[PDB]
Amino acid sequence: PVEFPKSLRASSHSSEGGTTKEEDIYGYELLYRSAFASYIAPTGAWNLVWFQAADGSIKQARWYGEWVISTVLAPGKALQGTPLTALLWGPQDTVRLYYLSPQFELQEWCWDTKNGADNKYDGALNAAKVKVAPYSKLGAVSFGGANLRVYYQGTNNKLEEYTFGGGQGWKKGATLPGDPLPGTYISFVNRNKWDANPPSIRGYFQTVTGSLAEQVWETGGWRIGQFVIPAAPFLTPISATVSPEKDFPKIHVYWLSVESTIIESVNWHGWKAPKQIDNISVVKADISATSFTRDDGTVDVRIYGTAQLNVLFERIFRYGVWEEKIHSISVGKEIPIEVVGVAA
Amino acid sequence: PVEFPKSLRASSHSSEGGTTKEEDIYGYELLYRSAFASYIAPTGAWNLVWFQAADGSIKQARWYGEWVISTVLAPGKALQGTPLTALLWGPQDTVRLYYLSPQFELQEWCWDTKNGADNKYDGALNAAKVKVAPYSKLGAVSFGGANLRVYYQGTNNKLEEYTFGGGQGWKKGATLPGDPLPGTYISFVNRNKWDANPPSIRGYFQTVTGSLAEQVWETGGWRIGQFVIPAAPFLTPISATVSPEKDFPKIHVYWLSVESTIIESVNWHGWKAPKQIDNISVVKADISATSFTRDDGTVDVRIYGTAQLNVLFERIFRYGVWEEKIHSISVGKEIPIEVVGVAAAL
Ligand SMILES: CO[C@@H]1O[C@@H](C)[C@@H](O)[C@@H](O)[C@@H]1O
Ligand SMILES: CO[C@@H]1O[C@@H](C)[C@@H](O)[C@@H](O)[C@@H]1O
Ligand SMILES: CO[C@@H]1O[C@@H](C)[C@@H](O)[C@@H](O)[C@@H]1O
Ligand SMILES: CO[C@@H]1O[C@@H](C)[C@@H](O)[C@@H](O)[C@@H]1O
Ligand SMILES: CO[C@@H]1O[C@@H](C)[C@@H](O)[C@@H](O)[C@@H]1O
Ligand SMILES: CO[C@@H]1O[C@@H](C)[C@@H](O)[C@@H](O)[C@@H]1O
Repeated sequence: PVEFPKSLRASSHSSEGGTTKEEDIYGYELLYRSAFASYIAPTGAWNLVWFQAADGSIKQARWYGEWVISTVLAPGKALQGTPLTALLWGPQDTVRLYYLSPQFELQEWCWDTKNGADNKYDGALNAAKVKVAPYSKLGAVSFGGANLRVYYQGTNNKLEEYTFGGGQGWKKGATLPGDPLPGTYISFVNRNKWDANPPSIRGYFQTVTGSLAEQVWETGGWRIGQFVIPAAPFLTPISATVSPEKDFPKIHVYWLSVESTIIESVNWHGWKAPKQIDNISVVKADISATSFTRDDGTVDVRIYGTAQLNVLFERIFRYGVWEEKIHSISVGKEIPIEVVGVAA
Repeated sequence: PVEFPKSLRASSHSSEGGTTKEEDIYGYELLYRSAFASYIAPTGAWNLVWFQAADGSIKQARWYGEWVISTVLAPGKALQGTPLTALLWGPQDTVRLYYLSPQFELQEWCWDTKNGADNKYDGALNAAKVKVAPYSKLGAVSFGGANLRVYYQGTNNKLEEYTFGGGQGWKKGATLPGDPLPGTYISFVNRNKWDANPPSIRGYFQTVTGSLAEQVWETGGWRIGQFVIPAAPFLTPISATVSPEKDFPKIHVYWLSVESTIIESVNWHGWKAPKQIDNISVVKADISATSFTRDDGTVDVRIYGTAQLNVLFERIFRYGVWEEKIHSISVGKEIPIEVVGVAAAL
């Protein structure tokens, strides 16, 4: 068997006090510690997830009655271990996926379906040849339709912005305040509606002290926000999502604890105390959260990431509860392995 | 501060029962979880270590009175996150470094220094365009001078061999027995002297059950060896090295515990019980061990890898003891970060 810390739970079927003996799955055609991007349709009618396969291609999992896997970027287009982040607007007929080339330049994949089209192509961002820090992660928001903002870590480790819209093409945007940890995960959201202008932007990242911090944009410029977590694991994965709950934006910020369990902090008329959403230890690796608002004004959340041993998980917050059944999305060949809990 | 499990020790200055509050170093120009290759000179006169920088280049650290850092492969030569393994013979004037291209093909870097040379160049292996499983690790041994064997994981997850020597060029070699874990770390050693023929080859890897296992080559062919660890962490780093102790090959095999502490098994007139060499938790990431025999008959060991938070460590076994001073080799810009030991999630 493989050995696992006895005090941690590897799966939903692990014993209540930790792992004793169980079977878990190794999906070896998923890149170990793959990045993830995702977007659930604002209607909730379908789901999109993107990930990196072991062969380096970027693939897509789409749920529409059932999960279907496809390849969107051939092997060689993306850095091995590229970050990923996605945009969806129109309200839901135009998709952009951002990633890094093997030369650490920002890249954009475009999928247009407006008016029955089905066009997939390399976006104009590629031609700006924007070199980033080689360990940079990626965030992005959209507003007013096709006004786009891409967030990255520059070669001097500051967080940087690239902008698109209003006929200007891609141009360098703001240099953000704060002192980001080199290689920090980053996640940016827009609290205002996809077709609204101006946006209301929040980004989440880890500072050089290890704390978690917040970027704020409102009319008037960029500011460091009130969201402060004094200590977090080194290079903890971070992902945030926002959707209106009872007509007010509900920000969900997720990161990993020292036990590699998912911690959630909610902003909705103020910040709520952080809370562990479940006590199952995921693989310390990228997570991706997305959300939508139902007809009665409640907000659903999905989180994608890597579970033991190398499985694409989907955690579901629906009708006000985290579902104890954690879904898995098969992306290729798999082998089952016995896992035994071992103490120090 | 950054949070670290309270029951683990992040460095040698951590408190005795685990981490309380301390300062640690993040070297951010070292690729996080870099691969490592290494070789100490058989005379012990100098050390070589290879690693991947954050920008994807492959760099070398060379100790000869002091550490000197150089770049040996420019950005774009290697897969980001490439495995690394090195050979040294002549007894110590010919170096080869194996890595993967961004297209998952075996690549070879050559450094020849015999007779005053300083020649660095791409090897003939590159032109063979050998495609490997994209998560393949790499091992290698040499014998009879320039007879070379490179070990990798094929697309069907079996361990495979490529051969060089005897005027034949690079050719496909054996398919090895056993059922290797996809993406297993692998480490191969030659128990016989560099100029001797036949060799005596041992390889260490992790199986689909999670156990650790051993490949054996002697005259007659390959077989599965008697070294068995029934359970180990998923995709645990593995590194082995061998050097003669009292005219008998002494194999050291290293892997990580669930606490990410380094475990050692020795083979020297039989396998000894596995034992933790120290209780400091390294980053769960590639390690590289090398060894040589002093002219008094005793075997020194060096181990390189990633320590908290991201620094290149050197652990030293010298004159029969693991030295308490665990060195760090700076490879670029660094920032100090405060680390606090934390018991629960919140
Ligand atoms: C029409 O241009 C395409 O769509 C825009 C919204 C941008 O994503 C641009 O980079 C892309 O090439
Ligand atoms: C109006 O200002 C522009 O758009 C805002 C939404 C921000 O992206 C800002 O950095 C940018 O300069
Ligand atoms: C007004 O406060 C700002 O906006 C809120 C929605 C939060 O993002 C808060 O952390 C931030 O400082
Ligand atoms: C002279 O040839 C060089 O040395 C041999 C030992 C091999 O490493 C070969 O691939 C390399 O090109
Ligand atoms: C003589 O046989 C060749 O040399 C041995 C040392 C092994 O490398 C074997 O796989 C190879 O076929
Ligand atoms: C003869 O036995 C073989 O050689 C020994 C040196 C060990 O490597 C052992 O595990 C292996 O089975």
